[PDB]
Formats: sequence, C-alpha cells, structure tokens
Amino acid sequence: IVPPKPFFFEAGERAVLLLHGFTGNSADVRMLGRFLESKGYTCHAPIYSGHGVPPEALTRFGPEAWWQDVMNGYEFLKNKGYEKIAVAGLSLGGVFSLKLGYTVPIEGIVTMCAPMYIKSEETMYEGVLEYAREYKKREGKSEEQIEQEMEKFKQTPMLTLKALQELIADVRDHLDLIYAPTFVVQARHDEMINPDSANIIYNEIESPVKQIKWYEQSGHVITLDQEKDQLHEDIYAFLESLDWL
Repeated sequence: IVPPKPFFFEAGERAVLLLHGFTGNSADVRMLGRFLESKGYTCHAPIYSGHGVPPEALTRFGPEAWWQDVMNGYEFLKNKGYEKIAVAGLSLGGVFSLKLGYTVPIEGIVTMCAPMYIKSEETMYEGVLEYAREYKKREGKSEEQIEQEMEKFKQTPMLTLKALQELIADVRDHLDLIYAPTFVVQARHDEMINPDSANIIYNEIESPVKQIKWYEQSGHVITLDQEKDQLHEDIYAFLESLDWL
C-alpha cells in the first residue's frame, strides 16, 4: 500500500485528466495513466478531498469540495501550458467527467461505469462502512481494534450522501449539453450501479461522435479488473481517433 498521492505523468502535448471514484483514489486510475503515458499522453490524476486518508475525514467532504478538486486538476494541466485536454473518469469520476464536458473545453470524454441512477443513502453508506472496514484492515489493525474504531465511525452522520444523489441527478439532467466526443465504458453486470446508466449517457448526450463498449467479465472498478488490458487499448484507440493538433 503506497501512500495515496496525486500523480502527473508528463509526456507529449496531448493531455488527459484522470478522475477516480467515490471512496477511491488515484491508484484506481494509475495503471491507465502509465499506459497512456507509454503512448505519449501526459496524464494527471488528483485525489479528492477526504480521499487517500483515514476514512473518518471522508464524512467532512462532499461533491462541492470534490468538484473544486476536479477543476483544480483541469487547471493544473491548463497552467502547465496544455491546451487540449481529454478527461477519463471512473464511476463518480465519470460523472465529473461529463460535467466538465459542458463546463470547460474538453477534447474527449471517457466515462467508466458512471452512475445515472441513484442509490438510497442507506445503501451508499453501507459501501462507506465497508470501505472503512477494509481500510482499517489494510492498516494492519487487529480485528478487535477494527470493530471498536468502526463503532465511533458510525457515531458521525454523513450529510454528503445526499449531495451525491443530487450531483448525479443534476448531471444526468444536463447530458443534452454534452457535445464533446464521448466513449461510454460499462461493466455489463456491474455490482455497484445499474449498468443501464451506460445507455442513459450514450442515448442522451448530443455528441456527434460517441461510442459505447460493454465489458462482459468485469466488475464496477473496471480499471482494476481482468479486462484492464483491453480497456487500456480501447481507450487509447478512442483518444487516437480525436483531432488534437
């Protein structure tokens, strides 16, 4: 477990912004970045506030702060002189990718298993606890110590869950503003979201250029699953299909 840090793989002129999922971090898009970098693409991956640190901090942040991190990520590349910027995000990152799509100039959009349907706050929170549990286990903490820490954790309500539902709904509601070439990626039997969200995106954006690929043997965190290699190739071919300079 290497300490979660933002990464910047500088290479050619073509830049790609990589956004991770809720509860995840830059490691979830690190292998994708390294691959693109090996193909001459400059990549940058920020870490959302409350992420890449002990679970407790997560409750103190929502989409508002994460959106600020996303925009700072875009700005991070713009300030570096990079003019053409494509964006690729995982799950929540895919929602922020689409939003960026109609907020600033984007060369291309890759959404990987982005939700367009909302889950109950109870469900979302279950995922949060399961995330904290696993993070505690990865800390080398004894089982007993884990169960104690997890008790104090539930002691702090998470207001963020509701803002997340709203973010999802708002973006879906603005899909018709997206014109940038879009590549929709979806795990056919995604265990965390309704895979149909892939159809929502593809069918509702206004992009004259768009494609959708279904991965039959993958789970939600598709970047870390067994079809990763093909996924890398498919994204590369899409980026290569864009104009750039």
